[PDB]
Amino acid sequence: DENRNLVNMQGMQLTGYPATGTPPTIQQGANPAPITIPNTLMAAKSTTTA
Amino acid sequence: ATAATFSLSFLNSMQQNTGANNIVATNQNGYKPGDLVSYQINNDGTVVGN
Amino acid sequence: YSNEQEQVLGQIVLANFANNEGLASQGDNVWAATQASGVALLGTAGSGNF
Repeated sequence: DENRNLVNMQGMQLTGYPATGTPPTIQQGANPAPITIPNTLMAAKSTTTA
Repeated sequence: ATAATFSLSFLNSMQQNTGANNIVATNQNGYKPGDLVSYQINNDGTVVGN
Repeated sequence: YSNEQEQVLGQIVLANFANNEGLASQGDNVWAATQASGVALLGTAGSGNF
């Protein structure tokens, strides 16, 4: 749609398991929420383990 | 707002090598407020408002 | 309007009732509220009982 949500042909939002964390992963028991595909850019990340 | 104290129960769990870890059931009895959408009469005899 | 702009001019209200089947007709395809029909109970078309 106009503000990046997966929406069917009439104006309702497809929902799923929300992704959180740094780095983001999927929590297999959370309460569902709409999905947004963001256009923001990835911030950098320092090295911790080689 | 006044914070609460609630009892959390991990009852009826298992550990029996079922592949990997996944939650199967979560529930509680708290809810945001709301107003009356619709009343209906079921066939057993009750009247229920959603 | 002609400058990449939107304005509002109003919003139509709807009117529920505590009780239908008590409204009377007075000629044209309209209904007049009566006693044993209730107060007006105006509202918006989006959510709630409407």
